[PDB]
Amino acid sequence: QRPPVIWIGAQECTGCTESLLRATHPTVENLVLETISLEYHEVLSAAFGHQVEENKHNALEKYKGQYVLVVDGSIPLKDNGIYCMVAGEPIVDHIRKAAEGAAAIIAIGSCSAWGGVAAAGVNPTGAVSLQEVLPGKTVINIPGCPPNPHNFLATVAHIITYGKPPKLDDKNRPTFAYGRLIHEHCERRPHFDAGRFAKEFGDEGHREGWCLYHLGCKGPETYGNCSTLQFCDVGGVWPVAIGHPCYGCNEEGIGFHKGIHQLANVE
Amino acid sequence: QRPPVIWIGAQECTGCTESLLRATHPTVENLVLETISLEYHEVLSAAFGHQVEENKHNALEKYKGQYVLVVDGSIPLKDNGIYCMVAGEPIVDHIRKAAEGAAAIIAIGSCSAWGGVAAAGVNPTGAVSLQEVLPGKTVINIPGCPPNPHNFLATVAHIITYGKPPKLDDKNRPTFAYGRLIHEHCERRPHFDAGRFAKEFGDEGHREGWCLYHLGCKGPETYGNCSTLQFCDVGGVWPVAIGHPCYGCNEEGIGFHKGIHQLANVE
Amino acid sequence: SQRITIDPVTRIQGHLRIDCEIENGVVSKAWASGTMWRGMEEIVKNRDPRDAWMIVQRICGVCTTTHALSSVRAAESALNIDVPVNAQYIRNIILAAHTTHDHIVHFYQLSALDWVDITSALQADPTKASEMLKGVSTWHLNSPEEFTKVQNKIKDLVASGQLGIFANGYWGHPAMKLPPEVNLIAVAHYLQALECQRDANRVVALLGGKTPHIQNLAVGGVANPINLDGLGVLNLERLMYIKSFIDKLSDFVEQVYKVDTAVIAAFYPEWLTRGKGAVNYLSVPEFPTDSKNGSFLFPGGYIENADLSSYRPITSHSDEYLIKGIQESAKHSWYKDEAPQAPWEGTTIPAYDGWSDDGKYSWVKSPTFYGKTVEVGPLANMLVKLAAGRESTQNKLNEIVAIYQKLTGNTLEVAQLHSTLGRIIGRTVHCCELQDILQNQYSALITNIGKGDHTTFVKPNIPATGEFKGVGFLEAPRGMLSHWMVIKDGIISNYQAVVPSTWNSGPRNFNDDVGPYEQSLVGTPVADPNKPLEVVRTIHSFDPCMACAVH
Amino acid sequence: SQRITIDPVTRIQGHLRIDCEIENGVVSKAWASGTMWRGMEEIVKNRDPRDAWMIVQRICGVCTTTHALSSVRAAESALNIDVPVNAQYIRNIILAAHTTHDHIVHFYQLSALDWVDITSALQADPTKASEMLKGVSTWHLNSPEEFTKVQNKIKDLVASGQLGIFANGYWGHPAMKLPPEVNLIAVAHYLQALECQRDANRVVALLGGKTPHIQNLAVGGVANPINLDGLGVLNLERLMYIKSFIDKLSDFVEQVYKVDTAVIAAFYPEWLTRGKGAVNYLSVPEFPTDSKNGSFLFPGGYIENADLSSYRPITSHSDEYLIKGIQESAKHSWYKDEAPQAPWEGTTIPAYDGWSDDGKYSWVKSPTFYGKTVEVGPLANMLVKLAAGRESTQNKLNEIVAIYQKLTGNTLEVAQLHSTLGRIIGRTVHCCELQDILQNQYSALITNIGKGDHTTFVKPNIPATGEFKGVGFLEAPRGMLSHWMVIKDGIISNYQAVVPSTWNSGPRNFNDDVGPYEQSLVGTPVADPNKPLEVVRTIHSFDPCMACAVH
Ligand code: SF4
Ligand code: SF4
Ligand code: SF4
Ligand code: SF4
Ligand code: FCO
Ligand code: FCO
Ligand code: F3S
Ligand code: F3S
Ligand SMILES: [Mg+2]
Ligand SMILES: [Mg+2]
Ligand code: NI
Ligand code: NI
Repeated sequence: QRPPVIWIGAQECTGCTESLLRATHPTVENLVLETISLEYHEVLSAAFGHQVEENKHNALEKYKGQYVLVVDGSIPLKDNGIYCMVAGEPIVDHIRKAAEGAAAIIAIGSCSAWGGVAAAGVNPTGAVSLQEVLPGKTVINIPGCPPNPHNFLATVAHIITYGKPPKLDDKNRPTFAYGRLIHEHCERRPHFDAGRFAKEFGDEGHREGWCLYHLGCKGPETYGNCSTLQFCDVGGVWPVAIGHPCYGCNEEGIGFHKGIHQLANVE
Repeated sequence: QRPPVIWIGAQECTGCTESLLRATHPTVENLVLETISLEYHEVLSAAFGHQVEENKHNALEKYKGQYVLVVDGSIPLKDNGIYCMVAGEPIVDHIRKAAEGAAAIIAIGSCSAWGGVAAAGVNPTGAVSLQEVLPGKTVINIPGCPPNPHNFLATVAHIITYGKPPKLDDKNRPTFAYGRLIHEHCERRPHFDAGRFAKEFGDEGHREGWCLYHLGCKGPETYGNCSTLQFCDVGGVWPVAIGHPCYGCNEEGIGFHKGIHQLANVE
Repeated sequence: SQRITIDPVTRIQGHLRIDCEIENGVVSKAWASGTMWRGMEEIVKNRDPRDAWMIVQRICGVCTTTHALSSVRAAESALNIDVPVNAQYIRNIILAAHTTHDHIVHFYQLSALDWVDITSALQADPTKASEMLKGVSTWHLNSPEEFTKVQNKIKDLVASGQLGIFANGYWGHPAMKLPPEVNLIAVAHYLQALECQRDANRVVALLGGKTPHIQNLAVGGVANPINLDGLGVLNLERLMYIKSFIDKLSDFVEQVYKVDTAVIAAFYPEWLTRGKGAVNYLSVPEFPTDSKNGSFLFPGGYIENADLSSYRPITSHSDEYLIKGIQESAKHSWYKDEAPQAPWEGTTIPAYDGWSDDGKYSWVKSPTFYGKTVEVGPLANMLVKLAAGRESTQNKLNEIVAIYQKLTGNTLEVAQLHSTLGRIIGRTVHCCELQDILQNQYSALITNIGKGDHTTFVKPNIPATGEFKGVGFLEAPRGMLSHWMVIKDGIISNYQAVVPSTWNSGPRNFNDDVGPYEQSLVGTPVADPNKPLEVVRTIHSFDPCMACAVH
Repeated sequence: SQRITIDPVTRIQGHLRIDCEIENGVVSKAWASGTMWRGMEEIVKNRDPRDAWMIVQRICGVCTTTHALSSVRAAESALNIDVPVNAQYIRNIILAAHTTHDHIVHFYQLSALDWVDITSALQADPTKASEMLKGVSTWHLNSPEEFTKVQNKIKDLVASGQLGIFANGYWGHPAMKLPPEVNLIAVAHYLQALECQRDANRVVALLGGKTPHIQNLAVGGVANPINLDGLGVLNLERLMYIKSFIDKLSDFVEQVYKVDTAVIAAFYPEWLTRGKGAVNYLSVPEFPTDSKNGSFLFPGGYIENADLSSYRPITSHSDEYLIKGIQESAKHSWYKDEAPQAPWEGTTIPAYDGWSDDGKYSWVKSPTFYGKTVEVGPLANMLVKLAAGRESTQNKLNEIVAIYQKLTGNTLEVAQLHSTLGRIIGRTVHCCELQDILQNQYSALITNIGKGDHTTFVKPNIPATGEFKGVGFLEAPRGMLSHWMVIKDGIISNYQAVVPSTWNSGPRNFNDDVGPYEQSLVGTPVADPNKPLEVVRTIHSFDPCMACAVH
């Protein structure tokens, strides 16, 4: 028997699910056939409509106190929950019901972890985080837009293998992935240190791999593993390595608030 | 028709050839079937003995002025070259004969680039670099013990695709791979800057991924791309990332000369 | 009649509800409803035009890349910027590789389980299955040994009693027509598809910085630093690496996906005779290759009343005929302003009042082109290419037809493409032609860099007063996308996205005309109204993306 | 009667010359000669004991890892250091994965072209070739389609007139006995082997920090920082990544390599009755799993005169009977001191004087065990395991035998393992058993970390006076390896490596007794003295490594 997972998307763009399709350890096919039992996920489920809602209800019962609940996307509270309705009910109701019997609860992505893009600006829908919707519960936050999928998969594997969550910081983020500022572990720090800065894309220093601070790099105010774990497991791939500043997508008040070219505060 | 290559090993350990078996772009099978015609290489050749030396002589004549010559290992000159004898003649003679007709000549590895480990300590065999053996030729040096194989393959590719070598530094090393000190592009530089140092393997700072300077890291005095291109194309794999200091294997006077724990000079 | 609701529709992106009235087992009327809104258009307002693309890319993570690219194109349009040709090559490689991933996932992960019965696959003979493909495909992973391994994974899953994503599927439904052996083949291909789409996104990652959600664009070009001799930048080694993944895609696409598309049509030929959504089709040209945002590798156009011979070519993303024709209505959507609006004058003022059959019932707007309903996406893009006499497209369709004819003895006529299966075929044709796009553009890049052009970015200036407008078109995996930006006093004063699933899924319009999803469902037979598989077959053929449709 | 030289011997590591006297068409006497020397033992002298491993790892890049590990074990022995158990798990995984890559490359890239004729593959029928493997393998890449693509790659290579490393090979030689179909199957497996070996080295890289030439060792344990909750260190994500590669090795090893080994025997059974190199065999136990450098997963021992029943087990790397038996002579080697030397008192003083049949003819020393010549390597290690009654080894050998039974109607007895083919078979058995080693040690590591043990390193102290002697044993891919370190006043005062290819390749010894290579060749039929394929067949079976043999 494999450990059960219930995945509910709220105001999600599906990028957080799609991250799993890039994963290699495990691949999504090994995740769903070998690592877990994915009891509800609307993107991949054979069943639809009444049949899929029946699957969820049956799972919530059969695996009460045993399943990991995962949520992507923000949860909209304005106007009594009507900005996300599934099977004729606000999503906040579906999430609260599923949370009741969960062994562990994960906010995958910046939207569920802290509101993310969907809660930015004027916040049209009163979008909030998963933790805000579940005040009595400990929500494990896995931010990024989307995070590297293994930030999530190794969090789940820690629960499965060692029987408890990984160590968390004071935002309930796993320290193995979010324990350090990107700028406090970035390969371009020597250039920062020497005042060696790209000033525009395509300029001489940009074409030598210099620091992107003066292009708006948010590495100095963003916690994450983008410079070490990076993305896609091919080697050498993250935004800064490709030539673009970090935008701060992991980090509340940075990504989606500050302009790309707005300078970060350096500690 | 594919461009011809003649590979001759002198005082080699085969690690420079073996790097090719880790390559992915191109893989070794695509290298030999699609990118080049490997006219001579003793590790993979079906032919042996008389038949393989005939392959070589024919190829040197047939592809005169067109082939790339590659050498791994140092070339031993002591006692008239008898420390490496192939088909009853000193390797230095095979190498000089092949160099006469070469379109380009590449020293792959620290041994052929500058003598490397084989020339270290008392230098029992009078081992020297490929360039020392061919004073009137421009030898392209791809150091490392062994280098990431793409430091070699993208050099060969630049020659095939655009008709000339890549841009080289004053040691004839390609700037895309060797153009910067590892320490001037090392993701642990923030820890160096803050005085956050591992003192011994397994200690608390080591287990937080701090800088390895006080363990003897030679990144401050070693040119290379180990911190960016890294190794094996899996993402995150180079010696420092795994927890061990750089030894300076790329760099003459560092690797195989200085102790692992001996501290580097910082610029 | 009987009234049914399908909520949630699964194996799509996002939140969709479909209602149907059924008369004597046949759908008589349908409603499409997007049930989630974020207000992304309002979120991006009042910011620097340069910032929009990072924020609006988050409209959708399935069609990641697409809103990023359309947004920069919109800013560039407003500002009158000509994008460097190297930046075009790079954008083009990213969009073509992304779309390859997207289409493969849609056929296998999202759609195959409408047509494939996994429990039937357990009764298959793996040797027989393999023999069925002799002379039909040259794919290297169709052996009885592969198929036996796959069958055992299925058997093991069923025996665990934990079916998960496979639980309560439509196994043994009367609309499932494939024999056991073909069901098994399809499952094997579903798993193999996952490897191919991963390779496609390795292409995307190496130029974008990651995927989902690329991070290498700019208003004015790209952030990739081209320097063949540079450490830590886009050098020849990195380019070789990208090429190594480009080369891994074609065999699966041509020998598996293309073949399975023809085979599905062979076993389900009735689905060539239903699911017609519209009589007008639009696509935009794509993959610009000059220094002036033009010279597209794929052509665009407008087809009216299914007449390919009189279609109107569109060869420029600045085409005034295209631009002036587009409007959206909210008469039956949950927004306040109902009259058709040109998107530079659009509003998105929410006005939720619950479901009403005859009133407002969706967060999707209703787009029209010169007042007509129009279907967009791969059926439209294929039909336009056929209308243009694009030989590459005609030859690729003919390859599918050839397999279909070998199996059935029948050919396919263009009339049969205006259908659920025609839509699926257009998608497959697209994915196949996109492999040549990738080769062409990789070669173009290498060649251009070799001439000494390493330029990638033109720094913009943004006037601090004045009001100006731009639009960025893109032919996305689901069809024509357009982002419409108005800049006033240096900041975004209006932003409107008109997205391909908006065209296709939008509700009844200002003249109460029915959109493509709703029209396509009229006539659908429904054997079991509790399990309306036939409805989901048709809807899935449009590849719904409701985060896109609604934003 | 005539004298031939094979120089260079190719498809080995390093520089080897083989001379043979042929009389009546059969080899009557042979000489093996290592023709390159570096003096690695002298290069490492006078250094800190802690530094040796990084230097002597460069003895060989084919058997990378092995000399690094033997060197740390030697220092640890001298210093009386017990290695942390986590460091043993990590060392073990590296060694096992490395060896997997090593053996696969040996069977395919190094040895297959002695037995396989690529010209003949062009005449094969791919469907017949696939049909031959039904019920014989469950490998998923033996389809006719796979074989056709491979055949086309050969076709195109031959078509280009640039055969490169396949040129002037032994095509049509009378000793080539495979049918066209089997030649084609072998070439396809040759190519597939390259993917599998790549995956094995991804395991090595993730723990070693790169390969070739790992960099994670230390005298006192390893440099991997274990912290499941740590950013940038060996955490649970990195461990999952390692496991994903370990999992990819088994199918190829079990369904292709293991099977091909049984098949080559079936077609070449005469090679079970030739190529006996010795009557004595030695292996050391390997893969320690306790806190005190013991509790080995694989057993070791000494077999005298081929008698398994009365063999002597070796269970400890500190076994004085093993230590005291080992000596090397340079009577017929190009060194000055000729009498047999215990390695702690060994010298390596070069004394080159050219080739003499009765004098010095090799840079390889001549090792003995209590004055006897001994074969080391996979044949030794399998025979010792059979002697020990190791069920896993029995069972794996039996699987190979059963395939051979099925194909020929004959069985294979232990007597037939003392041969060229038995040597090949022991190598394959080892590779197969190593996959269980990998699973066992990964699981042990995960379990131990879970108990709260993250220790990986104990910092050594080295007394500044005193003389201390240490020996590091390791069962390498080619056999028992030993590094011998003497420390005096804090620095290395003597360093001697006795390497497995030294045992096998070494020239006539102090008593002019013949080593295994030279012995194995007596009796070899040679159909064509100018193209002595049969000689190279036997010599390749030992997997020569001459940078190892000579250092
Ligand atoms: S965190 Fe980002 S990728 Fe995930 S749902 Fe939100 S917008 Fe999408
Ligand atoms: S500002 Fe950005 S690019 Fe520069 S050192 Fe900091 S994180 Fe790296
Ligand atoms: S450079 Fe290093 S890997 Fe290459 S031959 Fe020399 S010792 Fe071996
Ligand atoms: S001393 Fe080494 S680990 Fe520390 S920053 Fe420099 S190169 Fe990196
Ligand atoms: N493709 C796609 Fe998404 C939708 N509809 C966009 O644009
Ligand atoms: N295996 C190996 Fe190399 C040899 N001989 C060593 O040790
Ligand atoms: S924008 Fe996001 S993905 Fe990493 S590099 Fe910065 S936190
Ligand atoms: S030892 Fe060598 S491989 Fe790179 S990290 Fe240092 S130059
Ligand atoms: Mg809109
Ligand atoms: Mg020795
Ligand atoms: Ni979308
Ligand atoms: Ni070796």
